[PDB]
Amino acid sequence: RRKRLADGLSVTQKVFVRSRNGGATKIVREHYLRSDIPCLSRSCTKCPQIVVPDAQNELPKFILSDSPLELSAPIGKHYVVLDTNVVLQAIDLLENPNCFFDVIVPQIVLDEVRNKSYPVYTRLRTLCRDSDDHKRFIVFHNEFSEHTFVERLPNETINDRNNRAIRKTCQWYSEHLKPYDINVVLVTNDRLNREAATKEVESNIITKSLVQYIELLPNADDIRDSIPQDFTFPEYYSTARVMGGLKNGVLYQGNIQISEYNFLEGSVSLPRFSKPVLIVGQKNLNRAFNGDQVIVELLPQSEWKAVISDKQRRLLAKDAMIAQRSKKIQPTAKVVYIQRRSWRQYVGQLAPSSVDPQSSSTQNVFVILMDKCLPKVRIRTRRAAELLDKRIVISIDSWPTTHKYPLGHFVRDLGTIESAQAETEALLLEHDVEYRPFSKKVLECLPAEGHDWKAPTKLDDPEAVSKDPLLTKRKDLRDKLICSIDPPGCVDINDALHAKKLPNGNWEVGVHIADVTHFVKPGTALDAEGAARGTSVYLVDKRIDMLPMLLGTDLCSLKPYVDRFAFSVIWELDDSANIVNVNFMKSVIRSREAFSYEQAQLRIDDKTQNDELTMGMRALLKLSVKLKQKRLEAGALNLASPEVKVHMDSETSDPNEVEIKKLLATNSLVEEFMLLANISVARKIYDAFPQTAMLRRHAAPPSTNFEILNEMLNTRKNMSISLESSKALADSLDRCVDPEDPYFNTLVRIMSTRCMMAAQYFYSGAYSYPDFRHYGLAVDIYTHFTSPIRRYCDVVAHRQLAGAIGYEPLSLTHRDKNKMDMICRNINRKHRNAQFAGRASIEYYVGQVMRNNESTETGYVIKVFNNGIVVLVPKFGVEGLIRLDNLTEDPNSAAFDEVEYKLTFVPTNSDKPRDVYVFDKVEVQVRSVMDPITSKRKAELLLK
Amino acid sequence: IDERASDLRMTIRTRGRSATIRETYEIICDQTKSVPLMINAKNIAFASN
Amino acid sequence: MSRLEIYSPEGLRLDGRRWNELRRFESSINTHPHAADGSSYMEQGNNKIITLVKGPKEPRLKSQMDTSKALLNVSVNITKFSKFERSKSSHKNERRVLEIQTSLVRMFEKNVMLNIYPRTVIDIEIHVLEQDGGIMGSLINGITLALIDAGISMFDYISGISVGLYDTTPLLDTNSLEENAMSTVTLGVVGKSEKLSLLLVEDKIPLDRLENVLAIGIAGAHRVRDLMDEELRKHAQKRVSNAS
Amino acid sequence: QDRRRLLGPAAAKPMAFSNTESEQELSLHTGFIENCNGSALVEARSLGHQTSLISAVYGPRSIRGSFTSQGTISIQLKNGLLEKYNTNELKEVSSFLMGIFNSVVNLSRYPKSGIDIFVYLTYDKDLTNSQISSLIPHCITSITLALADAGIELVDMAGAGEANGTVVSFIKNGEEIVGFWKDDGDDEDLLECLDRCKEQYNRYRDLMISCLMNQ
RNA sequence: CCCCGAGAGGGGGUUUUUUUUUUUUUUUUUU
Ligand SMILES: [Zn+2]
Repeated sequence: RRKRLADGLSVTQKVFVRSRNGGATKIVREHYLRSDIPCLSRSCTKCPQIVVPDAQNELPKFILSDSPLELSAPIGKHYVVLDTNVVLQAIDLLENPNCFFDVIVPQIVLDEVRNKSYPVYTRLRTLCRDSDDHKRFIVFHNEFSEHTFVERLPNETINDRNNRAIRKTCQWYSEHLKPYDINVVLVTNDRLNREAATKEVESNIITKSLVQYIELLPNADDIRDSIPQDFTFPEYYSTARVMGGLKNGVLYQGNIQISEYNFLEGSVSLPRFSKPVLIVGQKNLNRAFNGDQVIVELLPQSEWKAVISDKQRRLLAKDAMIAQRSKKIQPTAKVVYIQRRSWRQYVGQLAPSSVDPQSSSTQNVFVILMDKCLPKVRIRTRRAAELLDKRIVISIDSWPTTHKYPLGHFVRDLGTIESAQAETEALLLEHDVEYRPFSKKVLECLPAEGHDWKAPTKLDDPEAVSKDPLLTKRKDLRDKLICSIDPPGCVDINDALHAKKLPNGNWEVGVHIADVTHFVKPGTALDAEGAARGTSVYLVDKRIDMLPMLLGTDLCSLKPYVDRFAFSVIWELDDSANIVNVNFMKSVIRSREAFSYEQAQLRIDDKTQNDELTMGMRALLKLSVKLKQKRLEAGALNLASPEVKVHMDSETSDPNEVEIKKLLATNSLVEEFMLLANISVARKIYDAFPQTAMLRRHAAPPSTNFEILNEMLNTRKNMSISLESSKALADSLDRCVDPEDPYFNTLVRIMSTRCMMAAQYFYSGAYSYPDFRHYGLAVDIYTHFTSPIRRYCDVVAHRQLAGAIGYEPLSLTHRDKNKMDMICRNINRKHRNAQFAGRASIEYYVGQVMRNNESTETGYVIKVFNNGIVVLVPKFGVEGLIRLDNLTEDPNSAAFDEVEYKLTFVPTNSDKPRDVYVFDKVEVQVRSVMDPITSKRKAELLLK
Repeated sequence: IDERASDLRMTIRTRGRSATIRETYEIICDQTKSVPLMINAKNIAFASN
Repeated sequence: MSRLEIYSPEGLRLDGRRWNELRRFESSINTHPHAADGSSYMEQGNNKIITLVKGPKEPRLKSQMDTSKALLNVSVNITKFSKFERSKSSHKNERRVLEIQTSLVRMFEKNVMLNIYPRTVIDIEIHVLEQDGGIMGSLINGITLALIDAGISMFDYISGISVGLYDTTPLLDTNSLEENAMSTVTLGVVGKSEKLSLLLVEDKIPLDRLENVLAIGIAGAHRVRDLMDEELRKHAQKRVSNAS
Repeated sequence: QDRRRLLGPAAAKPMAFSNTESEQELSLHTGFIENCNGSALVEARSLGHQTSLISAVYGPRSIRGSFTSQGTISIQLKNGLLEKYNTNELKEVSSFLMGIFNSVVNLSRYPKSGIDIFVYLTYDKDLTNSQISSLIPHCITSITLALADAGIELVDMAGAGEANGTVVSFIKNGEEIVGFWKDDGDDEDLLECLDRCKEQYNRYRDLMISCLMNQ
């Protein structure tokens, strides 16, 4: 039945059955039918009179424009109501800035999308949440509204009821918006809806099939390319089958690896099996991508490479485990279900081979994805000539058994190839880097003052204390002589240093870090986006900030000549740089001068200035040398990878010069005190919060990583790396130097860096104390704290330190072991994506420098194989591959000795047998050429 | 125990990481065959009060 | 981490209610006249509770007899079919249940005038037929109604309510889904007053949010008192009309 | 595990084994338990099932709970060494037995007194290489023997019989019925069961009297 | 203080045994 309440509210019974672990549970929840559900339209003049405020006393905003996109009659002005299917298929088109401006998303739709896809639902909610003056999405709770709520008719499927529910919403919207002359358009691909309208017994409704609706828009030609779309693969199993298979030990799930060297062979990592199960064949891979979580079924033993009942399959499984131990034959399997696709928006370019210039109508073409481990996709398009030489974004729709290739439809036009705009943009979004400007909800969390924000003159002022009651805990260090040593064009300053000599002979060192925590608060959208990005990526081209410009370049940035809030760490240490005591405190400072690394070094060098500031700068340098020396004695590592800096001519936007950044003594000055700051903070926050302390560890490198390096060293150069301890590894790496070539030591260092374990963030409750060890720094504990503006990890550390000293209680989100695990796993992924995008940015610009230039540069052989060699050019910092065919003449006469890593061959321009060992300095002609298949600017090198 | 009982390890998933519970072998007693209990007959005492 | 919209940006909950609205609260008096001196059948949401008041009467054992006051006993029977998943074991001797029974007794010992019924016993039997969040608050309302039906003197009403705290937001009258997704506070309010007979917090709550949560609960409990009082006068009035 | 018993380690699992009309004779003994007022030993062997049960009567003893013109009787069945039955099933037979002996025991002779009758299902072997129905007539025989051995007044020697899941207890030379029990069985087989059980009732009664006299 | 006789009589104010524990959905620093 249905009961009417006092508020005009109704209530009914929503009952459904959910199957869990082979169980049947009857779930019953009560369903309240309201009468105060807003249409959320600017035109409406009735709803604002019946609307009520939210828990936070805030009435919802009517956002749907009073003058939407006007279309040719009889559509006129109109709102768009979406179906469940059109959302799941064309979410990319729903995010396109050039279409779908005013859209109504029914509750029943939002619910179905949430259950069918988690991710798409989030993207749809973001469109609703993120609405501006360009795009406007709402959620009309039709199930909760008594006016629109429909109930299942006798003998009616749930799919037809839901379609009738959406159709009822459109009718309600249509009748409700009649006085405002705004029609509603139902975008749906469903067959069922039309029959109910063809009769048109009760009311009229304008419905267009997704494709049919697009053909009614002014910009139909610009958005038609975004419309989602004996050979036969074996059908995937039904869902019930795989769930029972996993439970009965018949089927097994894991992540599949597909190498670019072989697309016809995959391997899955299974917990029950020691060695990864191979998957041989194209039917056996079954339309699986690299990184996909797949469910595999073990093939018969006769299918093994170098059954009926479930009992025999478990016996086959045991025989498979035995065969893996014997290492004679290795078990194979076939994927029969795809648990979780690794699919994401994909960047590629149209293949000129599959597009006919003579064709004027719609034609099928192929797009070559930038991922070399991925197949090509079929695309339906009419603008095949306009997308010919451009980086395009495409999204897959389906890959069925009866099609040799996956089918995809275009999403966006990034730009032309080898252009700074298109290549940088493609570079970022391929490494999952959000570069879009901060939304309005984000920018609203910023101070109301704006750029004219200022730290209070008096820290006891009634007004200032009234607004900030924590200001009394704020220390005053504006009398100190603070200076910042950062690169030339650095506007986002994180760290600031000072030094005084205490009357007791000891030194007072203070490291001051930007007080980002004071501006970004947990829960806000600003903090949300900050955590999402994890870190700001650094390119030669641009600079994608983690926080808004107003905050990171000014308010938080420790700029000179201005009063800025900061989290300060002050030490009292002797002349031998030994810490006597350490204090943490939130303070307010004023930077005396923002030096550059070259500018700071010259000031010290001159002897020109006796000023109290410069005298302090010299003192800091003296401490740093002592501090660095202690670390080296302790067992600190000294790895190296000084990447090149793409010089840009003032005269020409295009890059022409590639130089190298030199490490000045001021770089060692800043580095030593930043490390000192991070260490002291790490010790303090862990002492205060032993279970949720944001820390950073570095695993010790396995012996297997250096066994190959020591193999090449002991064979060719007759040397070795100890690996017994970090100090032992450092000492042996240090003596690893050739007198005939000084760069040999640098080459070994930059090569022994590749075999180091990746450092990761974590929380102190996830590991034990001995696991806090940082191998590369030889410290028992460590954390990131000095760069709040460009690292969210520091922000967490700042909040934890503030709670550690008693300045302000630590937020619950930083004391939840579960929430901390999510933060760490995110910033770890964002960190990797940051460096990879950064290195890719260097790769593009350097590749553009050598675009139309050939020069004999110095090269070093780092990898020796039978198919060719790999040489590294330190001048450009680019590794190149010289194939055997282009390496020498007569490939059948060349020989490769794995024992000596020697490759003997007869050069093309000669006839004398030359033996090319490893680590050899060779002359190499550089040349760049974009591959016609991968569209990636590679550097073809020819030795001499 | 059965030579090769089909029942092997049972996979249990955590929050991201995976683990496998060790295969439990079902021990079965013989319907007929039996061995006598090895009692230290030198130690068997009898009660009196 | 909840994938469901516990509190949507539209200010709507999973069941449709807003932040501040009680759940259908339907009371029923004199439901079991041949089984008890006083009886009440409570329906607060999907919650279904039978409450029986037997007494004041002679104690079954003279050993357990007070010559200055009546003996008040409460036994809560949470049936094995109260929740979607049937519980295999009984809850009769469960520590959680013993605490509930004890709690209820300690509540009404200071409300029921036991002093005017010396050398007697008041037995309160409760049967929970269905459970869906806020069962403690519903237990309080059931006893208060049943006791009044039995004509047993008491100083005032005792209304029970539960309030959840999802993030910052406070949710009145939470159900099973909401209780599983957030910390809740159970409040017993005496009459129209600000005085609490029962304050129950079993999960973590920030110290700053607790006062506001109490404020919401007290206001909501006052509405429960009004509904109980309303239905009681209605039942009274009809009886008076028909009897007189 | 339990703080009142020694049940051993919890990880231990019980040993489970694997694979690689007919005339009835019974033995009767009374008064071998000095601990109580009356006791009986009833052993029966037939086909692929033998049973050895012991009965013990404690009373008439004091009753705390209430005043009584007549006596009060309680019967409890206990599981024996190996064979086991559901507690519910043992309670059900106990109730069925209480009804029977409340028709036989001269309760009027024992005011404010309690007669507690215990029947131990000591050894019930099932050799077939609701089974409780075949044990019921032997229980009644044991309780009757024990009560008579105790010196508790009986209106008549109550005995019983079992036939195809049907159990019926007789008194007064089989003229009347003091209890009727039926599980499973067939349809319209009442008359056949009554005759077969009365034959067992007569045989049991003769052996009981022979035991109460000669022994 | 309480009940029954018209006058210092009588009758009542309320004691003792029974049965175990779970619990909800590629290092490092500044950028
Ligand atoms: Zn409206």
